[PDB]
Amino acid sequence: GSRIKTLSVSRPIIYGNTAKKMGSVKPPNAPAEHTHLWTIFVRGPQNEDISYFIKKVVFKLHDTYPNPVRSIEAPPFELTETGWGEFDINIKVYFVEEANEKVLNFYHRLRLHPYAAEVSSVYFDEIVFNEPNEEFFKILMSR
Amino acid sequence: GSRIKTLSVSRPIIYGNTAKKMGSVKPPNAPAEHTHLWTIFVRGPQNEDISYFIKKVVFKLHDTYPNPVRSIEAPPFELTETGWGEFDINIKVYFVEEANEKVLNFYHRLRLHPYAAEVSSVYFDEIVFNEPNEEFFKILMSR
Amino acid sequence: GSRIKTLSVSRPIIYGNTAKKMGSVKPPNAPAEHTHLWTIFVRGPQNEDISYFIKKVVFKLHDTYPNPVRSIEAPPFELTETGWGEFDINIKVYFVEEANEKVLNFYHRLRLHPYAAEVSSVYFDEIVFNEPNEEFFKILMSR
Amino acid sequence: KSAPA
Amino acid sequence: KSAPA
Amino acid sequence: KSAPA
Repeated sequence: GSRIKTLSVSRPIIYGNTAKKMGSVKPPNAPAEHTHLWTIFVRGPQNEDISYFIKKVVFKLHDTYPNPVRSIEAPPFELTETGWGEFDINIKVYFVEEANEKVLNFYHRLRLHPYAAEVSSVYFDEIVFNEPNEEFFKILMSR
Repeated sequence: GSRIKTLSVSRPIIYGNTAKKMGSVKPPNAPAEHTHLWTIFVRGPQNEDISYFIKKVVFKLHDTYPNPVRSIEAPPFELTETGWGEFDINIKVYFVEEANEKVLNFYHRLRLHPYAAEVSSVYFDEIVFNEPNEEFFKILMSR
Repeated sequence: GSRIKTLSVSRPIIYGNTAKKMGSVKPPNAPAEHTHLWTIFVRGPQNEDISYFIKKVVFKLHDTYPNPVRSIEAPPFELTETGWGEFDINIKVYFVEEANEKVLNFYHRLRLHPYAAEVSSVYFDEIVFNEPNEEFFKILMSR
Repeated sequence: KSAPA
Repeated sequence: KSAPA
Repeated sequence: KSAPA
């Protein structure tokens, strides 16, 4: 059988954080109370390029970080920080201009505590694009 | 996890019409009361070929057109007409013989009135094929 | 619009059996009461390779067959037998180690009776993989 | 069928 | 298991 | 924000 339905296109996406408890010697000029080194990221599977449809990713850190709104406008869409605590990060994904799409809003709790060495908290989901316009569909299908 | 579900394959499809109000000088032998030139179509994104799975498209025009059942049996699956009014068009998409599929029936209201120069009314959806047979699936996957 | 949803990947799959009533002369050392030759299988469309994600297929035959648990650990994932009766076959599909997936369990009634020469009973469905891990997704996308 | 706006 | 029709 | 376990 055949039917008409609304067009959708999905793009797999990997996001979250890795982390490590720092040793006795800490990186120079890291605040003395910071205990961990960590990295929050949005990336493609197998580290394939995602900048063909993502223009920039904005990570809102906890207010204890200076300039907590951290805008990453070229790949890799990640940032590395030191710190002492776990907290929620609002991740704002902005698509290329052609998408004509509003921001994609989501949230990730920074994981630092060990498992029940390196820890990670990583999700492997997908972004579904509802009714993409013809030009954006062309861009999405180019990779 | 893994599960068995029914197989489906989807093909994006663009359809609708463009239109233009004609000037002071009209094309030769266009009826004097006709005011607009228009084009109804079914096409692929980026104008890719769709005839590998669509055999023909039949546009049923309003009864004010002579021979209103207009069968287009080779790409581009479109037709251009002049006229004076907006009306509903039943679009009948017939798939290649291998699909073993019944007709795909849908409807488009011809748009001539300006926006709120050229006007258009175009939809970018997708055709879902339910349980395609192995030979048709081969044809669908060739492009 | 855009939203995050869980990642899934689907793989089309063809399974079932062909069968033929044997003639007056039967294959040597086929049991005298056996009347039909048949083949149960799990395969890819157009007979494409599926062993890149399926490690082995186990067919549990009726207890009237010796060693009824028949493990096929290399393609083609099929077996041919003679026999006299129709019965249900539990088909166990095991995925490659990287999938980290439990067995895929399904059932097929062996068809020998003619249509309402060769008979067949074949289904063309798809396997949906829910939340595949990054390494398995890499394997699934390689073909 | 009606003449457009 | 039953002999076919 | 709380120090980890």
